[PDB]
Amino acid sequence: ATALTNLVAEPFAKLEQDFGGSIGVYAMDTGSGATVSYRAEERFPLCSSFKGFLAAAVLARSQQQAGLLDTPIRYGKNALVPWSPISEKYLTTGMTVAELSAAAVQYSDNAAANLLLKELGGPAGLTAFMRSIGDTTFRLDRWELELNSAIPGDARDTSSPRAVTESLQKLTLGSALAAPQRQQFVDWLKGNTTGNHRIRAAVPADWAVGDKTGTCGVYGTANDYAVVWPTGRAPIVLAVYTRAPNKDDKHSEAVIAAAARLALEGLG
Ligand SMILES: [Cl-]
Repeated sequence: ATALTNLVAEPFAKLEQDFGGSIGVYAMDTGSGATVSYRAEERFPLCSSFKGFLAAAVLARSQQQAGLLDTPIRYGKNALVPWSPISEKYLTTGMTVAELSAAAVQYSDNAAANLLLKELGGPAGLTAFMRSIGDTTFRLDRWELELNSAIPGDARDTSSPRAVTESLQKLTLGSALAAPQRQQFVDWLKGNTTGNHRIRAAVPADWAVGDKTGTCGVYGTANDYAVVWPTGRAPIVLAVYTRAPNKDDKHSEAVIAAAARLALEGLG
């Protein structure tokens, strides 16, 4: 007999009542194949969380373009937008593709992400990479900062928790990328600095976690996805996304962490 998904769902529903919005969750245990799924196929805005997949797409390109990662991109002030703490620091010099990738992943640097999008042929180039690995859900249409608008009903710049988790599994654990590139993505995710109050807050400190966060700043819309390696066990991949119906609904990192905890604990 299969899981009683209504019982697995109940505490997510309770969480979203106090939150005042919708929570989307997908978690997969790569050892047992067990899953937890709650609104897992609903669309939620990506916000900054596209930057993880961006770095993977850049790593894919590097497989066919030797020394791409160590190539400096030297930019003018038009590259710059707010929430770009690393790229602003190197305006007078430039940054390598690898430095930009690390910055986008680990500091959620906006301008760095736009610079790397340009390398891939824009938002459509990243979406095309995601289609190449069998993600039919992911769509990035716009650039920083417009992609954060998170307007209710807009499908642009969204994915689902399930598609996010599936794609993350393929890229970090599966062989979608070559081994050095796969390990480079995992290392960038593991060094994220912005996720300490989200999925990481739900995971014992001694277990390795790599993650990427998103915070649109409107419509209670924020997220995190991660790979989690419990010591001596098969890794877990999971995604937690929120949204809410009013522009001024607050996002909550506490809700994200609680949803992560519920998801991780529900896995068979
Ligand atoms: Cl310029």
